[PDB]
Amino acid sequence: RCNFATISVDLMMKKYGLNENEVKCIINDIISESNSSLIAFWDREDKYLHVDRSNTSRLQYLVEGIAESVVEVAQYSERRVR
Amino acid sequence: WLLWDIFDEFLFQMTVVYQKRFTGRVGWSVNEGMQLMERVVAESGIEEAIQSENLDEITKPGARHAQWMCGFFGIVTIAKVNVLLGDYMGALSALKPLDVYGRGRQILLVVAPAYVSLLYHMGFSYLMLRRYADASRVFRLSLTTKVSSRKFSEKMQFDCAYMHVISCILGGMQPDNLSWLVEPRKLSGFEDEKELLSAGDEERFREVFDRCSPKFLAIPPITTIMYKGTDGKELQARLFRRAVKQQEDIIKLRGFFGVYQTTTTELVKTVLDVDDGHVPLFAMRLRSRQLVHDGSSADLLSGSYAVRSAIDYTVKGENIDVVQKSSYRTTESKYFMRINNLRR
Amino acid sequence: LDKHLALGLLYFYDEQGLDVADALRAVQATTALTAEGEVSVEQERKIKETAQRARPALDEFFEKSETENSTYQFKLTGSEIDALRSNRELSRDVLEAKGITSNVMKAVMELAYLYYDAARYTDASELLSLCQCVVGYEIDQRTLLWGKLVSDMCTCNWPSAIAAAEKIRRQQNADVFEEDIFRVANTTTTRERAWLLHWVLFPFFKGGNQYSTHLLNFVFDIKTNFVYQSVVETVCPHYLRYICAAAILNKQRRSALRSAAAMVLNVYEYSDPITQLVNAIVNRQSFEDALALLPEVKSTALGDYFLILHANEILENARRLIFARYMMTHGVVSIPYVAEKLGTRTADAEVWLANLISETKQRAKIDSVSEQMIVGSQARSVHQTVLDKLE
Amino acid sequence: RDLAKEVDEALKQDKYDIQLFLRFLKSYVMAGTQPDKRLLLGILLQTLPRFHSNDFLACISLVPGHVQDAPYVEKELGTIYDLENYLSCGRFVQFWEVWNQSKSLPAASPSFESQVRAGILIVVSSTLEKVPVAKMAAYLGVNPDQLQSTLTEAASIAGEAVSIVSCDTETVTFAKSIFNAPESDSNQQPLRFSDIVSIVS
Repeated sequence: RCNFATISVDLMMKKYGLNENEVKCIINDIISESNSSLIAFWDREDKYLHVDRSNTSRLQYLVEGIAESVVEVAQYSERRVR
Repeated sequence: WLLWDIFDEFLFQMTVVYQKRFTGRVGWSVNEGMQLMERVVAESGIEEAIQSENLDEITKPGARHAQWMCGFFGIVTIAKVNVLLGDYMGALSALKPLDVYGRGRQILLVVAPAYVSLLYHMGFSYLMLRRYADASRVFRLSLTTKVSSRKFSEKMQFDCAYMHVISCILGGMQPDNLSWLVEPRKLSGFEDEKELLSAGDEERFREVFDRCSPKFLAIPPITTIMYKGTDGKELQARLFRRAVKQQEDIIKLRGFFGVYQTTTTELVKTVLDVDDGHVPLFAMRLRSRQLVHDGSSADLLSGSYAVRSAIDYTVKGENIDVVQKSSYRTTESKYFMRINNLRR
Repeated sequence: LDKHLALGLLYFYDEQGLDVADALRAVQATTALTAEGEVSVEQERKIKETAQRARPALDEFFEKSETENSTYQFKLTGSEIDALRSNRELSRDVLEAKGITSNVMKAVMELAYLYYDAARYTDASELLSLCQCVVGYEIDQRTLLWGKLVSDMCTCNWPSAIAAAEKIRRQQNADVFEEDIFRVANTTTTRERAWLLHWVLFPFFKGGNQYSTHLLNFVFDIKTNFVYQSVVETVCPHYLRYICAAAILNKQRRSALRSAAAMVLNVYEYSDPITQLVNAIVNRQSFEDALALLPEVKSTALGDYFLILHANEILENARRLIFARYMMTHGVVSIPYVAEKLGTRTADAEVWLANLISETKQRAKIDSVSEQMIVGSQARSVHQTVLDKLE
Repeated sequence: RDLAKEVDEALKQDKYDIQLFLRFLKSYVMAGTQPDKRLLLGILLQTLPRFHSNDFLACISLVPGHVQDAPYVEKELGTIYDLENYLSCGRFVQFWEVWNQSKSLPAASPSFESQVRAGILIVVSSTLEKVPVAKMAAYLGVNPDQLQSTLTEAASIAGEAVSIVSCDTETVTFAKSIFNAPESDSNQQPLRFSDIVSIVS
C-alpha cells in the first residue's frame, strides 16, 4: 500500500521469518530489480528503502493509452497504403 | 577539348548573360528557375576559372555594372545582386551578405526564391560571425514550403545538412532521432563522433575540418584540375585549418567538467591537467576566458568555482505544460480551419 | 580437420590445473610425422610451466628433432623453396590472378614437401601457406582442410596469427556448417574450438591479438545458425571458466553479463568455479561478496598460468563494473567507504567514479562539496516519456 | 592609395572601420600582385586592439596561405598571426614574454600599448563575469595601482567599477555578475499554472 517496506532494518529478516541469514545477499537479490515498475532509491547503510514508485494506477492508465494509440497508428498506416 | 571546351562555352555564356543584363532589365522573368539556374551556373563558372585571376577580375566589374542597374518589377533586381554575391563568394569573401541584406531595394519586396538564395549566403555569413547559437536553430529546421527552395542542382539539400552539422558541433548541440531504422544508429554514431572530436581524435578532427572548410568558401566545387585549382585549394585549406583548430581548443575546454556545475578547486585542477600539459593556474586563467561568462575568477578563497554551461530549459513539468498549451491551441486552430474550408 | 583424443585429454586436464601426469598416447593423427611442430610439444611447453616436466616431454623433443637428418638433405625434387625456405614473393604472387595451373600436379611436391617438423616453425608455417594456394592443385579437399587446421595451430607469431584469424572465420565456420552432407561431428568441433582458444585468449601459451577476444566471443555462440549443443557435449568445464574470464576482459558485446549468466547455468554437469563465482555473484548482484571475491580470485589465480598479461586488465574491468552497478540506482549514496575499499585517498576514488559516469551509462553528478554522488531521474519521468512516445 | 593612408591613420590616430579594410583585403584576394607588407601588417596590428572580433576571420579568408606564411613571402605576417592567436585565446602572459616595440608600425602609432590594453579589456568584459584587480592587471602587464585609476568609473560598462571586499577574498571589479548571461527566466519554477487554468476555463 503501495509500498513501503523494510520495516525496520533488522525486523525484515526476523519476522519474514528465519534468523539471521547472509543478511545482505538474500535481501538484495530478492528486492532487486530494476525491471518493470520501479522501486528503489535503496540506502543499504541505514537499510531503508525510499521507493517513490510514481505510480501504480497511473502507469496502467498510460499503458492503456499507449495500447490504444498503437492500434490506431497501424490502422491508419494501412489506410495510407490504400 | 572535353572539359576545356565546355569551360570556354560557360565563360562565353556568362559574358553574354552579363551583356544582356547590362543592356536590358526584362531579359529575365520572375520564374524561380531562371534566377536559381543563373546563380548556380555563375558560381560554378567563377570557381572553375579560379585559379586564374585574369578572367574573374575582368568579369566581376561587369557583373557589378549589371548588379547596380535595377531589374524590372518583381524580385529580378534582387536576383541580379544574388548572382553578384555568389560570384563574390567563389572569389573569396563571406562577410558582405550583411551589405546585401541591408540593401534598400530588397526590403521593398521579398518573394520566396530570392529569400532562400539570400539566406544561403547569410548562413555562411553567420558561420564567419561565429553566431553558432542562432545559425544552428535555423539550420536544424527543415525548409518551409513556399514556391521553391531548390531547382537545378538539388545538392543544396546536402549543403544545408553540412552547414547544420558544422553549426551543431560548434554550438554544443546535436540531432535527435525521430526518423527511420537508420536514424538510431546514425544518431549514436554522431554523438560518438562529437565526443571523440572534443577529447581525442585525429580522424574525427580531419573529417570535421574537411567538411568545414567546404562551407567557409561556399560550394559548388571548382572541379579539380592538376595545376592551378590545386594551388587554390591548398592556400584555402591552410587558412581555414588554423582557425578551426583554435575553435576546437575552445570547444574542448568548454566540454570538460568535474561532473558538476559548481566544481571544487581540486576537480578544476585535475580537469586542467588532463586538458593540457601546464600548471593548473596558468590553464585556469586560460579556461576562465575560453569558457564564456564564468564567475570562476571571483572564487578565489571561496573554492566554489563555476564554470557553467547551458542546461535544458524549465523543468520537468513545465516541458509537459508547453506541449499541452500547444495541443489546446492546435485543437481550436484545426477546428476553425476545417470549418473555413467549407464556409466562405 | 582433426584430431585426437589422448592429446585432447592432455590439453584440457592441464588447463583445468588439477594435475599433470597425463598420457597422451601418441603419435596420432598429427601424423606421423607431418606438420607442425609438434602439437604434443606445444602441450609440453604448457606442462613445463604448470609443473615440471617429465619423461613425455623428453620423448616429444626427440621426436620433433628427428626423423631425420638424411631425409632433410634428401627433400625437394625442385624447383623453388629458397631464400631461406620460400619464396616469399611466390606466396604473394599465387593470388593475383594465378589460378590456372602450370604443369599439372603438385602430387610429387607433397611427397617431397611432407618431411617435417623440425620445428622451424615460422619457416614451416610459411611453407605450408605457400602450398595451400595453387589454386587448382589437384589434391585435395580433406588434405587441404587438415592443412588449414595446422596453419591455425602454430605459429602464433603475429603476422601468421592475423592471417589465420581471417582464415578461421571464413573457412572453419563454413566447414562446420552443413551442407556438405554430413560432416563434421562432435570430435572435430571440440578440437577446432580448443585450437581457437589456444591461439587467442591467453592460456599459458599465449594470446591476445588486437582483438580477438572478440573472435572467441563471436564463435561458440550467435544464433544464425546456432550451435551451443557442441560446447555442452561432453563436458567442457575449463572452457566455460575461460569464457567467463573472456567476457569480463572484453566488457561489452552489448549483452555481456546476461549471455554469460545463461551459459554458466549449466548448473553442475561439469563446472569449474573460481572465475565463475566472480561473474555469477556480480550479475545477480550482491555487492559485498563480489567485491571480496575479485581480489581473492585474482591472488589465488594466476596460478600456474602466468600471463598475468591480460588479468591486470580483467581486475580493472571487474572493479569498474561492480561500482557502476552499485551506484546506478540504489542511491544517492556516498563515497568515503568506496574510497577506503579501492583503496587510495578520496580524490583518486572520486575521479575513478567520475570516469564510470562520463561514459553515458548513467546520469549522475558528484558533489565534492559534501562527498555525495547524486543520480538523476532518469530512471523515471513517467508521464513525460509517454507524451514524447505518442508524438 | 587612399586605403593605404586610411590604414596608416587607423594606427596613428586610433581609428577603425571594418568595411574599408574588407574592401582593401578583397582587392588583395582578387589581385595577388598588389599586396604590400606594411599595409597588411597594419590591418593585422589594428585587429589586435579590436579583439574580440570576427575581423581576424575576415582577414584569414581574404589573404592567401603563402602570404600569411612568414618565410614564403618573407614577411612578418606569420609572427603577427601567432601574436593574434595569443591575444584572442587569453594567453596574455605568452604575448608579453615575446613582446616587441622595435617595429616601425608600433613606433608610428602613439599610445600603442594603451590600444593593446583596450583590446584585452574588451575580451575580459565579454567573456568573464567579475575579475580580481590583480588578475586583471596581470592580463595587461600593468601595475594594479595605475589600473585602479583607469578602471574606477561610475558606469561599469565603460570601465569596470570596484567591488571592494575588506579582508577575505580579493577586491574584484564589477564587470558582469551572476545571471547576466545564464538564464532568461528559465529554471526558476514555472508560472504556467495561472495561464493554464485561464485558457481552459
